[PDB]
Amino acid sequence: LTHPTIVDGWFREISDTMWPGQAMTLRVEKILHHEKSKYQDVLVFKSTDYGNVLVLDNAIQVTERDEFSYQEMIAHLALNSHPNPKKVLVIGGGDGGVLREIVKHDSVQEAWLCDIDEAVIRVSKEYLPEMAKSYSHPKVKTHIGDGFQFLRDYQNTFDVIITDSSDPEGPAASLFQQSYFELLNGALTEKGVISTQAESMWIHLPIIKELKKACKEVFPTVGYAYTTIPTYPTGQIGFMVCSKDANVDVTKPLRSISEEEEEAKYRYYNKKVHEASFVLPTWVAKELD
Amino acid sequence: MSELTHPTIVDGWFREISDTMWPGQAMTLRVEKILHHEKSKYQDVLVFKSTDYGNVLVLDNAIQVTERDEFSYQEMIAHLALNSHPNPKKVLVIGGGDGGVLREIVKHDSVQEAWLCDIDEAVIRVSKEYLPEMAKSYSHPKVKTHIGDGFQFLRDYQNTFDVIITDSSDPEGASLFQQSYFELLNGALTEKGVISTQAESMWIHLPIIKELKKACKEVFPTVGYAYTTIPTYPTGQIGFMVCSKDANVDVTKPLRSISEEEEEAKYRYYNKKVHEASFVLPTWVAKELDL
Repeated sequence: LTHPTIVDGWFREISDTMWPGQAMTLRVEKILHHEKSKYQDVLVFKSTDYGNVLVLDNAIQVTERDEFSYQEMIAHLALNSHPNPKKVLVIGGGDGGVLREIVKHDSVQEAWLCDIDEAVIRVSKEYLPEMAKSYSHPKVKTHIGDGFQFLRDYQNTFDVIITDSSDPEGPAASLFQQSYFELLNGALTEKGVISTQAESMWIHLPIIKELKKACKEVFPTVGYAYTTIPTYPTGQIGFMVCSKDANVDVTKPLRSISEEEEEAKYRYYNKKVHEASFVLPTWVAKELD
Repeated sequence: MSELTHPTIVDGWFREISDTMWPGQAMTLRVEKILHHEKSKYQDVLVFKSTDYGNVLVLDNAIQVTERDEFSYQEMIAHLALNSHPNPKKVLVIGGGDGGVLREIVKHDSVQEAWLCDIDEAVIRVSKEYLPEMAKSYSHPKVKTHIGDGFQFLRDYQNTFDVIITDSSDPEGASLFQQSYFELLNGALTEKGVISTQAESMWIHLPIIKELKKACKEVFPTVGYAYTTIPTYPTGQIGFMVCSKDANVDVTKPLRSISEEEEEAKYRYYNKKVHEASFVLPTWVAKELDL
């Protein structure tokens, strides 16, 4: 097989808008799958050093080697900021990774996925088995469809909502951030928590500042956290973590487990990392104050 | 060929490649113009203007600094060490040819002398021309430079330095970070002396970090591993060993600090909270480094 992103045995992800003037490249052992779904270009290749790689519309989504950092941080930052999460939703979690993290929490009764593209779920089951094993968990429920319409049908339903979806970055996304957070707010229960993929503070601090402002218009409790991902450009990405409960501090874990069971359950997240992930470099902290 | 050319730059992009040290991945930077290329007695020296990260210094095909993001490394390697000493007056940097670490060192009032020892005059000369916001430190009155190999320098200055920072063009790397290198540093330090050394990224070289930590613990009673994020380095980060000869200091929490207002005036990455956070490691790393 061939793919435009793969030349002379190396995958390259480039974006003049997302990451101006820098790229990430990964050595390709073999292309495993390429299809055009009803929604997007779907590429899977086996990399030589990071396991299988899922690429959607030419942007890396996960590699098997380092996916756990993102999945764990976006999920457990939010779940451990709710006193007793019973119904949880991930929007855009087709690869199964966030669902895998959700069902680690015993209190959870239902782990919902809302994703638009069945093709992503199908290829993740075949090529990302350590992520998509979550689909065999009894608590997992999958809705195929538009996330925005699901949220209207399920007002005051979810204790935690996780948006596992690239932060749109144009002037259109900028103006509609607040509208999207208000949509999430309506689907949350009274102390509901959200975590949303944001941006890397090294390259898009102005977008993060905008996201923080939009979040504060909707939620009384707003924080920005980040995690490191060696295959993502700049090497990290951030998350907005917000709660409808004015009384919670999302920057210190409301709930935690013993260090022994953290070591059995998590490879990146723990109660100390939870706090450290909101500790930002001086120039970022000052700009977001 | 009237235009400058370099094997690391293909079709207008610099590629950060090493089949040995980060196999199968390469960060790349778009090049505006190649500015300088020479071969010194010791290494290949390349400078280019990137389109989005300013000027870039590359040594033996490995990126060293870009003007846009160099402050993360320089601040963290310097201030993690300096703020772990109660009153550092004489400081040494080994291999800090770009001048960035010196620039951070001289921000501390207590420092009276900031020595640099580098083998390669070429790096200093090129840095003064192409990295002005780093090499401005060379004109600071506290700064003294010695051109030469750091072993003979350290052997000649025992019980002399309160802090020694090792900033080589690669984390060794010429991986002379055996226990004997740390013993040599131990002797050049004063009785509560502190070292910081470039280590490895925990995403790709955790077994080397564990070995480095064991070797440091053979020499120093107080040893910690911290990291910082660098958007143009492989994996986007690198770690540091921070050690003290004083068993009664905790390097993982800042012994000394300045007010938050002064921090915002002087530092762009480091601060007293980041100091503590930089030793908080992801679970798989922390578990392995406590083993």
